[PDB]
Amino acid sequence: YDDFHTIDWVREKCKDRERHRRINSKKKESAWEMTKSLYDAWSGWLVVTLTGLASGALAGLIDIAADWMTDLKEGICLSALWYNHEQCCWPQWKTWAELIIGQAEGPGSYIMNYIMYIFWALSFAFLAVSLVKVFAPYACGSGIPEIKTILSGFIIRGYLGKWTLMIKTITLVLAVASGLSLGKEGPLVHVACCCGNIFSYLFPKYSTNEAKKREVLSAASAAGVSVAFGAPIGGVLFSLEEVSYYFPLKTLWRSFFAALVAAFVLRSINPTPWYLFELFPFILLGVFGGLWGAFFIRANIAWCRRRKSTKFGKYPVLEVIIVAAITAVIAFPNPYTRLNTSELIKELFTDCGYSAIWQLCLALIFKIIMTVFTFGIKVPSGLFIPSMAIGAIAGRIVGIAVEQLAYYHHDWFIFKITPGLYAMVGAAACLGGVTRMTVSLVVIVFELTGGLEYIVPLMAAVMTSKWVGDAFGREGIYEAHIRLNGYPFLDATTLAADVMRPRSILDMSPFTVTDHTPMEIVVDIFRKLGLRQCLVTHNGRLLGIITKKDILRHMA
Amino acid sequence: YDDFHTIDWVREKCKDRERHRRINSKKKESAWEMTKSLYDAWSGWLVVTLTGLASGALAGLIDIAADWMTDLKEGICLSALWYNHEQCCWPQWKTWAELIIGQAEGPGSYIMNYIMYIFWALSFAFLAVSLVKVFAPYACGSGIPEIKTILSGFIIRGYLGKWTLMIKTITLVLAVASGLSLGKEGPLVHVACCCGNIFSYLFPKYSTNEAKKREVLSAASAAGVSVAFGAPIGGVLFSLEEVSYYFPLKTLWRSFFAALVAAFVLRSINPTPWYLFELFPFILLGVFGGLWGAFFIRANIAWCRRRKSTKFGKYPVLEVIIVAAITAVIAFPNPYTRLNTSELIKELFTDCGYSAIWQLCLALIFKIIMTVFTFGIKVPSGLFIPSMAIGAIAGRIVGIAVEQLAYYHHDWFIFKITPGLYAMVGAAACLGGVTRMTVSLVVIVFELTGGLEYIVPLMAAVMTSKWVGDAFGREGIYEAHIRLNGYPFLDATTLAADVMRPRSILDMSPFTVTDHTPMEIVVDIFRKLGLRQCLVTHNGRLLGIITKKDILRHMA
Ligand SMILES: [Cl-]
Ligand SMILES: [Cl-]
Ligand SMILES: [Cl-]
Ligand SMILES: [Cl-]
Ligand SMILES: [Cl-]
Ligand SMILES: [Cl-]
Repeated sequence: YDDFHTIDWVREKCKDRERHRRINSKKKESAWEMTKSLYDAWSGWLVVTLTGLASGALAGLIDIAADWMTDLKEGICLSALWYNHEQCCWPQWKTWAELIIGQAEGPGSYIMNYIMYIFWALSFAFLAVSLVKVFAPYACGSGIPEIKTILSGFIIRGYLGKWTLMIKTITLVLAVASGLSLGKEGPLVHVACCCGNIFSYLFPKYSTNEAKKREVLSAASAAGVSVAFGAPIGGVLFSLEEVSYYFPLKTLWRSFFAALVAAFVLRSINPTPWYLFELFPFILLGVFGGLWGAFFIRANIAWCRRRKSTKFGKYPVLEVIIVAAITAVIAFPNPYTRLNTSELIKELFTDCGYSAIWQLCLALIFKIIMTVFTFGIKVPSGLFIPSMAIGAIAGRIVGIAVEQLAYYHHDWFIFKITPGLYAMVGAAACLGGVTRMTVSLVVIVFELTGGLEYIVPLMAAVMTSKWVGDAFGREGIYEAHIRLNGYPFLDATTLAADVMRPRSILDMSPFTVTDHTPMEIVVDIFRKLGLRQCLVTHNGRLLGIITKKDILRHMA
Repeated sequence: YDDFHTIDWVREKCKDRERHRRINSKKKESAWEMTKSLYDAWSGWLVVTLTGLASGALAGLIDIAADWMTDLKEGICLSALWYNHEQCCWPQWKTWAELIIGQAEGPGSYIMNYIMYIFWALSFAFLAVSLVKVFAPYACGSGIPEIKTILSGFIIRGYLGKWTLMIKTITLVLAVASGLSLGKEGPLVHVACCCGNIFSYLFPKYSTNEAKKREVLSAASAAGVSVAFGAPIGGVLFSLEEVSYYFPLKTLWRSFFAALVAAFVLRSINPTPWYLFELFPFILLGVFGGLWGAFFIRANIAWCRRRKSTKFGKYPVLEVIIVAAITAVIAFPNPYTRLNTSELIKELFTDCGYSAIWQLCLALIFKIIMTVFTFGIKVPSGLFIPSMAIGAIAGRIVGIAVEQLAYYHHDWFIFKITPGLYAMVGAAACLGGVTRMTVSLVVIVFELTGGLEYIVPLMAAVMTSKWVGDAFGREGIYEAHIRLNGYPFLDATTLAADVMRPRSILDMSPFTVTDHTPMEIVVDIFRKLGLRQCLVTHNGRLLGIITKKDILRHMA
């Protein structure tokens, strides 16, 4: 296959079985051959394990460097120059103003801090876009859409290579620390799959074949979601639901091992009940979640579809610099948009132990705008953590509203409340209303805290979010960005006449369909079997051909 | 399709989609039609839920009645005639000897108790076999093999009906209380699937089609395993791994809801760390588990294959009576085989707070013999709980051996121990060495207690058990009993020439395969697409045919 060509799944199976026959022919001869056979099976298993280990280590390293640089934005701890703001306190911390001006508070100190924050955001974003564009342009974007296309038989050559992995890790640290409204969670699905591909080359079962490396990539997507959220079961379900549609009963256990290994290695790397009357707020958040998703999926796509039909497409670096400058300028004054979005999530998910509503509302509006304008620019811009932050801010605003309403009106028969729970519900609602996921997401949240008492709220909000978000288009953000890039991804009354062109190497087993066959049956054949091209005959006459491209063109 | 014919999966899909088209044609017209569409989707969901509820209620009711009758074997509590031995103590309890003879201990009292125990075992077993043979012969056996064949497109008409369900429930209570070395766990997979089928008839989406009820049966098998072990995730995995091989991403969430609902309703119905040096014992149990399975699968099958080639086949009732008489005669004297096997498991899994080894060894030998001779006779004989009891007795024997060895030799550098953990490990090893399951089983055990500290022992023992049991034949007990009954179950170098016969209703879309096609490709096409018969052409000539029967004969 040449680049950007979908794979003939049947031939992948045939060559796999031919290698099985070759190996098994000599397997029984000598003890070394049985050792080699066990070695091949355990080689599949070490591919899963190495993917898990590397994904965990890279997720941990990205987390550490992202935190350090995000805090470097606004100060430096003179004691040790390798601790962040919340690490050398564990006077010691001196922001840039007193480092230069010498004083703590005052108009001059504030202006100096503001300028330094803007400059550091600009410099980090500029480095991110520079490195990605110059060294590995395949490192931009969340990277899950093309992974779903790759697992669906597509070839993008350098999309999961060494250079894409290196530049995505570096520029994902830099883009997280630049303050852009993006994440390092989906990008970690892409980085986990980059590890999966890079390790598949080690062993001959997967380096030679394309079906087997698609299995390994399923496992790697599971591991990536695990490290992204720290939810091994959640990562397995995320691979199951969104990133793949081929699970031959094995690339579930292998996904689970990858996810568990990655979560454990991530952990190593570190140098109150709700009342029934709250479901109405919880469901409310769900609806908001849905709307968000819907809005986003339209708006963002429009923007991306506009970036390909105007000057922007030729100006990536200027775009990233401008977005980073606007983000930094409008983010600093507000003490909630200044914080790392992950730090804002940790702050908004926790319980306390009018200004808050105003500042949270401003944070919400700013994040909603800047994620629409951010997701897509040429930096490793994930989409889990800013969707969670938008949802969490909305949830906490609703929780504070409930607190005030109950306190001022507790005489109501309804009440006769932990805002952290509202933040969790809103985050799950807004994360499932975009990506259009139902259960994997709820499971990720359940393992994100472990409490079983929040399954009803989370399930209710996530389901409502998906139901409301589907009313504006069934396809999610990661599939609506395939239908935009026009990849040949076959989504999982007409005949074969309507979709047939024309209007030692001889493949001796071409699967044929009669012209009178329903089209839906041919689509089903391609989906279940993954055929690349099927002849269409009339009474056994070499009459026409159908290819995935033809089916897709009919779909479009 | 007539009885005992496998289904053409493609036509099932086609009729399903035709019903979708018909419904959607009128769906948008009036609000009632949209309500009907939502009603159809939620009808699939209420089928899952009703299956879960009925399975939970029947599992609870079977548990209650089985316990009461098992204790009725050996006494009666005069205060209330609806409590068991361990329920009216919660002088009150008078065994048959003091009820009739009037005295408690003495040769006469013991003989009277022994005779009463034997007589009650005989009467319960005789009722079990009588009812099954006279009213519903489809109620015998574990019932999972034919369920795996049914989910694989087979028709057995009355195998999942009202009469099979009623008689399996009644005779499963009676066969559990008769002391036969059998269970009510696998039988509960069959009873859950009987509920699934009986409820599929309620709604028109599933009553009309065969693919859709196969999905419902997947969900029902999940619910049945849930009630059997009280492990909803374990039940979902058991359906995933053993009872089905079609999971279109939906009959996972539906399986999970069925399993959760059934476990919860079952709950409603109720009127120490291990040291590293123990893995060597744990793995040892695993090996034993494996061997057991292997032995059993051969031995039992031989017996079953002998029951079909001798007088036995014409004498079911005499066989059940004789087996029950021998079981009762040899079980009473020993205080461990006298107890309900579930009670023996609850006792062998718990910690204390030379006679024991001898009596546990006698229990083990007796159970190993009587389950080989029992599984198969015409009573609802499950195979989970006696395999677990054999494994638990072996595990506890090993745990006691470890206790004695360490106590008498603690000076050994190895030690410088909870037998309940050994019982758990042995039960899991012996249950996975028979059924050849790896992860579903470990997950069931993990949820059977909830402790995470026992995942390494259980995983090690179960994996070793499967590896050792596969060395004597890959097929498990529930598939080796399909290859005995010869059902057309397509298990998930030659051409189509080698396996082709001869050596408004016109189906207009027959899927041809060229004579030069590899056989493996045709088998794969049948498996992934579930075709019933495929033409085979030479240069588009109506040359020969292949049917599932032909492929199966080829393997046979
Ligand atoms: Cl992307
Ligand atoms: Cl993210
Ligand atoms: Cl993402
Ligand atoms: Cl059976
Ligand atoms: Cl059982
Ligand atoms: Cl069973």
